[PDB]
Amino acid sequence: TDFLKIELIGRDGSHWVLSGPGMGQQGVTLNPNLQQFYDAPVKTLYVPGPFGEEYAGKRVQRREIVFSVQAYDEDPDTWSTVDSLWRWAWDYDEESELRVSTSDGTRFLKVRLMEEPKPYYEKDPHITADNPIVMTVTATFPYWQDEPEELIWTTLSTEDMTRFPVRNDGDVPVWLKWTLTAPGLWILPDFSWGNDMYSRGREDLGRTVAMPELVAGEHVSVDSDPRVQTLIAVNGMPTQNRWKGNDLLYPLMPGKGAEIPVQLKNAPEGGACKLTRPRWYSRPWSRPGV
Amino acid sequence: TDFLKIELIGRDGSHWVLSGPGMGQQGVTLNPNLQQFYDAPVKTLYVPGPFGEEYAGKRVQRREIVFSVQAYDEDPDTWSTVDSLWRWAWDYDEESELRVSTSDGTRFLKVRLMEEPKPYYEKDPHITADNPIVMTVTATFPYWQDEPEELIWTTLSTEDMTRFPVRNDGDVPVWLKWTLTAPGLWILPDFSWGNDMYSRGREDLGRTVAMPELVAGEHVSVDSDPRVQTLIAVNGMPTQNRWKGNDLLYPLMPGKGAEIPVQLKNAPEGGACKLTRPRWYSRPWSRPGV
Amino acid sequence: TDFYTIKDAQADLAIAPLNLTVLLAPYSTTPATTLESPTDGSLAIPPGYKSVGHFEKQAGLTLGNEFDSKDIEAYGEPEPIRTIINKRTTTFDFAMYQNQRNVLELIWTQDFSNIQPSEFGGIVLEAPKVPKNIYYRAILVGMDDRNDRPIWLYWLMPKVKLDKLDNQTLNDDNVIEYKPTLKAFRDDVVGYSVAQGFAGPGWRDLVATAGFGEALTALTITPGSPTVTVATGASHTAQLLVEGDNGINYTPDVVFTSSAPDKASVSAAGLVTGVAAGSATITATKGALTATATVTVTA
Amino acid sequence: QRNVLELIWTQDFSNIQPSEFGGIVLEAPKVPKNIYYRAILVGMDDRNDRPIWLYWLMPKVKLDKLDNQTLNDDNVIEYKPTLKAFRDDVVGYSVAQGFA
Amino acid sequence: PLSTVVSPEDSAVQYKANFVGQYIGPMWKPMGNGWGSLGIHTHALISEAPSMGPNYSLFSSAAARWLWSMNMDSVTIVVRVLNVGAGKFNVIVCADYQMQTYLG
Amino acid sequence: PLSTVVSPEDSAVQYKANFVGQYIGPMWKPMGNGWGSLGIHTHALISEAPSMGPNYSLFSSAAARWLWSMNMDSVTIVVRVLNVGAGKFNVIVCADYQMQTYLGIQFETGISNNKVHVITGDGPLNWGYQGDAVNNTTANGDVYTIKYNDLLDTISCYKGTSLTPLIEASGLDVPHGEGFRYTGLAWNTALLSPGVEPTAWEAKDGV
Amino acid sequence: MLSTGPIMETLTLTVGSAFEIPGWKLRGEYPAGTTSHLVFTDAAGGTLGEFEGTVSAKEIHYLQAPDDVKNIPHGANFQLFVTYPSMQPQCLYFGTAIRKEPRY
Amino acid sequence: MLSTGPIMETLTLTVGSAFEIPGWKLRGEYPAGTTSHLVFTDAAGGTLGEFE
Amino acid sequence: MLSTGPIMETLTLTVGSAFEIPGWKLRGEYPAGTTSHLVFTDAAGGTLGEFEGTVSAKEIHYLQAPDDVKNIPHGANFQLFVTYPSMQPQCLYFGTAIRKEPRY
Repeated sequence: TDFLKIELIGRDGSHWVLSGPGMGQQGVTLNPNLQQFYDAPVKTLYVPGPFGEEYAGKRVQRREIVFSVQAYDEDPDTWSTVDSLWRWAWDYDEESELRVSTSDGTRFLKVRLMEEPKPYYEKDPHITADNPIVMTVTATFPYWQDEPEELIWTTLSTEDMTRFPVRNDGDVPVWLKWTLTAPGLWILPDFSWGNDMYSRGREDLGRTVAMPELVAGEHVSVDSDPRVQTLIAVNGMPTQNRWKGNDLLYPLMPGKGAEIPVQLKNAPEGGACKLTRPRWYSRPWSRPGV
Repeated sequence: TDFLKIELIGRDGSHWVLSGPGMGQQGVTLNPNLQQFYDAPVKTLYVPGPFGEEYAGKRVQRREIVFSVQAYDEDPDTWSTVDSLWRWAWDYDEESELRVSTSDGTRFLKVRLMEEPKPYYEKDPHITADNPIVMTVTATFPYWQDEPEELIWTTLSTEDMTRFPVRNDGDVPVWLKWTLTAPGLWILPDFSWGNDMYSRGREDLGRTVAMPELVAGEHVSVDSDPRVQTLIAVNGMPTQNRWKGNDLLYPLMPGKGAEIPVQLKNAPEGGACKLTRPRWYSRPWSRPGV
Repeated sequence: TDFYTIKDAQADLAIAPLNLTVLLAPYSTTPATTLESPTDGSLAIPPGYKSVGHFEKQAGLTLGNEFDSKDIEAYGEPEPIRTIINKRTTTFDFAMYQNQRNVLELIWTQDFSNIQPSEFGGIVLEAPKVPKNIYYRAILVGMDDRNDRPIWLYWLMPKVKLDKLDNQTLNDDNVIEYKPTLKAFRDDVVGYSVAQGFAGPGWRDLVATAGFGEALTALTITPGSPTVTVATGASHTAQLLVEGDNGINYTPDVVFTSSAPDKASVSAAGLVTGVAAGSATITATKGALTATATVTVTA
Repeated sequence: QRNVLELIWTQDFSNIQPSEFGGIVLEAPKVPKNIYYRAILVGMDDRNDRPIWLYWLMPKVKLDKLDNQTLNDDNVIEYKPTLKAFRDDVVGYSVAQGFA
Repeated sequence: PLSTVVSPEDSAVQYKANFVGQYIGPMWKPMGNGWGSLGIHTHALISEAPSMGPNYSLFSSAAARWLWSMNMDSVTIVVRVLNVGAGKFNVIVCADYQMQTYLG
Repeated sequence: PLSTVVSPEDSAVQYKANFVGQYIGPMWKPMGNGWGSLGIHTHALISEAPSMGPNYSLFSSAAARWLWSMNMDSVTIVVRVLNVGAGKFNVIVCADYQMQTYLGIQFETGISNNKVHVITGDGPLNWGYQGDAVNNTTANGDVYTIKYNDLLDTISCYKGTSLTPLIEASGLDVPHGEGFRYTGLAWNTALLSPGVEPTAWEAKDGV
Repeated sequence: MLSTGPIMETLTLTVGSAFEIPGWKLRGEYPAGTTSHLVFTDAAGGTLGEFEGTVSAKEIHYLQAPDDVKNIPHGANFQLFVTYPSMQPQCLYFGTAIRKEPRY
Repeated sequence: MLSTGPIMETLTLTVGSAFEIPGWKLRGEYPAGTTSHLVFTDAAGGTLGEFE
Repeated sequence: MLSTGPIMETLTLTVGSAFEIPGWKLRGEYPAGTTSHLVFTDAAGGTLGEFEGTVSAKEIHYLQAPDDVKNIPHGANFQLFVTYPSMQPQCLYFGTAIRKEPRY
């Protein structure tokens, strides 16, 4: 329909319209009954208790999307070209993008071939030149993503402070990324947003943590997401090694936002800071949350 | 169809056309619904991660092709002859060739009987003289192959150097084989082609490995394939013993190719080098990709 | 434009198989590519095809077409976007009366060529121990004769096999009929399972109306300067060919006339015979169209 | 006629060239061909010399099925196809009904 | 795709080395004399920057190979050097993996 | 969602060509005279490497453009050439996608015109001259380095190993930046025989 | 789809065989002065071959000797353009060129 | 759906081909003086094309 | 399909039997001056055989000798060209040769 568009951008950069306006122009359409596509799979944990089982937590799981496409053309040679291009648009080692566009915007999911595709009918595919390919793809990162919101603050002063407006309009917590120039001692916020995961939700309401004093040329990226080491220096220096066992602990919880303060000291040149707030969602489309 | 031609060369050299032009001329045709025939079965590994499970690599699996054939003739005696010939065309110990020829050329798979065939209907087959045989064959090497490309460089000089043009047009990495005459000191390329499988993808871009000095009559086969030993002396000498923990480590990655340098020194009577490059594909047919 | 002009219906394009016959040949017989004789366009049955004789009038002859179809469903569309015809099965059935050798061979799926009649002509046709899968070549040709210009419309099935045989009831007032159904298979040598064709002078009239090729608008003739001999010999007669702009020979359709019969006498078929030396004009006309040729005659 | 026969046989007979005497042979395709047409079903009701043209527009029709045809020495040969309408993307509908 | 993309092999390279940090760094691989044959000398007596050389606690000769290779045959090297005493200093280009053959 | 769209930080790029195979290849887009206006001349009489030029069987003046574009304004072109006759050979820098406006260095070989010029292009095959001309004799296997320096807005040509500019020019009115980073070659001869033509070509971003 | 595009198609090349596109496969309505050309391309954007078709009143014909199409490999891209008089060129058929021949 | 809204539609572009939208696709009644314009922008909103 | 392409096909060969392609299957309009050319080659490309058919007004007929076709093994590639007068050869059929004979 015109209310929903589905696209694939392969590992080679090819563009495919599986559903929506302009679907099938490249020869491949999407068949019904696609699974683990909308809601991010989550399993809940329970521990024995006096009244049965008590809530113990939640864990998000990777997506196992099994969907069928239909590759078609009038003549078998061109159908074979279309099928070869569709196969080339996929890989096991590298992921390809799957974009869903609605009135809520465009959100993408990075998927890779979980196993070998299952192509064609029982007879040879050149009879019909119109054959289904069953694809079992997987999403290691199960959340749907929008392009992250980025802000930049530059200062020529030796000591300065700024405030970044930040707000999670999605339904899942997001982990902030910082890019800080060097030299300079930075103090970054790690606000709890009332998150009681460490039983410190109210104690860490205004938590701030100081990065180690950066030497010249040691511009750092500070990624709070757990898939990645927190501190990484551009010149390869071991900044987190210098940083004495500290860490950024809290994500930006859904529905929370504030003007988080960033402090810069001991920066003779004057430095720059960049804040990247990811936009993760659990469904391809959803009305904004408040 | 004329867009696809499937043939079998038995272990005894018999030629059968199971599908395509000329099918059934030898009395055996191919039935529909043949499985694990097109895409090489690959399984992906996943380890636990922060957001479910994280991709950990892929492993290719051996092919288990289950298909069926019709052995047919008008008279039961000749049907019995044809059925016996079809059974003779197969074995467990030694492999038979299965060629698929399309507009993308001819690619073959070496297959062997995984278990005993399941022939005939519920009644005795001499009634119909037209009976199905269920074949469960297996491909230990799951990749569809073409004829390997062979290059020869012979020289009479004591010291010489050449450039072998090499290119991987397939979708999977291939392992090169060298046949070097003796005596003489050979230096062979082991370029990584950007492969980080040893965390030296660009450090080993122009890596060359010097084989041990060869005495007279010590002609060597240097196969980078992990299945076989790298250095094999034709006379049984332990040439690998004098090689000091060095090895050919890198395959020819897909889409990569150059003029790889081969050097020969200290060769009183010249020397000959033969380079064999396999042509492995994951599909019976596919358009060229780059 | 008015409704009649928009409809542009032609009744002459309705062909009624007033007569019809079925010819069966053994599978070794060379298949019939066409039923039109290359010489004069008459009906030419290839050797090896034998007719089955009469068949029941009321039952007629039924040509059954069966489609196996598969609907393709789209995720973003409620209705099926496409449908695929996997196969088209063609069969035909009729109720034939005669008790001849080929009819009985077809009915019993046996070869009765080795059946030798007894001393007094009696025969016995035993059914095979196991039914035999035998293929034949079928020609179903029917004639619609209008205004003495027949249209032969025919079906060529290079490979047919007995699919089923209807139950036969013996009634003391009706002759015994055999009602087989024959399924057509695709022949690899000729590349089709069933073909439909038309021929005859009536079809030659109706080709342009039906829309195959191009409409007849120019009536060309064989080279217009033929030399003929008065004396009897090889060159005492010359044949003229009348063709249309669409590559169709219209010699039987046109009318041959000679303005000077003394020089070259023209026959109906288009043969000019030299009678007296000089020059003659030969005219072949068809409706408004005409062709002319100046024939030279030498003693 | 040619369009009727093309619809019946799911083949394009534009390249069929009549023989020297006008005879033609129409072979059924190796595999049935999925061909789409555009259909106008227009009817006229003549009332007081003021006709009403009521019509159906099907921008995309395909031969869905073909019934068995019986040859009888007293009836002409008729081809009775069933045509299924699909939704055309360019016009946005599968079937329309109009009056004029 | 090949029009838009630029392959890593088809790209000019630019490498620098300062030795001002008084450590060898991970970009130099010792050759010939084996691991640990290189060193940094301060030259603090004169107003000069630290320089790379052999590990004179163990060896009097040494060689180092820049970890990564160039992408084209033509090459430019710029060395700012110090003549502390007597010795021979080779700048090596067009070398193989093990620095067996080169110009210098 | 993007705050700003910024052009990607394209790195320095390098290219080579030697004209050893049979035909020219798709990496050289012909211009001016259309497709099939380029060819390879073996020059086996003088025992030298094959060179690239016009196909003199049906053409006299021909231009070629490198398929890819430089990623930076400054550029270095190293060309090894042969002088097997009389003619003009143009090394083309900062051209557009159609070689309409470009800087270039012209090597003219002839009885009285053994010279080098700085040229500004008006179409692929038509050009005008800037500044004077420097006397220069070109022998087989001569290597010339044409550097366009963006910071100084200068075009210079050096011969062989010496670093002194054999020819130089500055301040010429040719647009730069994106869409004007294409390099190429051109050949113009009065006769139908090869003149001065390249056997080796290298391009590199920056100077 | 507000704007129409080309049709994806395939071309067949064979060694020793003349490359021909029959006019009945490119039937149309072409006024006098209508041109048509066909361009082959590799994956980098370089032209492997440019040909001009014979545009008649109601068809376009292509016919090339095998020498011309020898160098176009299997898997190359092709575009077919028709330029009506006083109008910009438009692409009718784009697609790929397969080589249907015995492989060696 | 009380208010008039646009229809999500796609456009097709080809290199070396004239971009064209046929008149029969953009139908409807347009009085004299009506002006239509097509605007192409990038991911950041910067205008990269405008046509009448 | 825009261009004219060869049809994949197989040729049967028998030891001690005369090779023959019946004319009723190679049908088509052949003007005077037409010729046919059947080429048999191996995996490398070496020409195993060249044969000329006897064309007629509507058929092409092939008839060789067992001595002529003895040297061609199973799996050898073949291609059948037809050359109309004042025209380049066009590959009607290509494919492979199988042997229908008692294997030895």
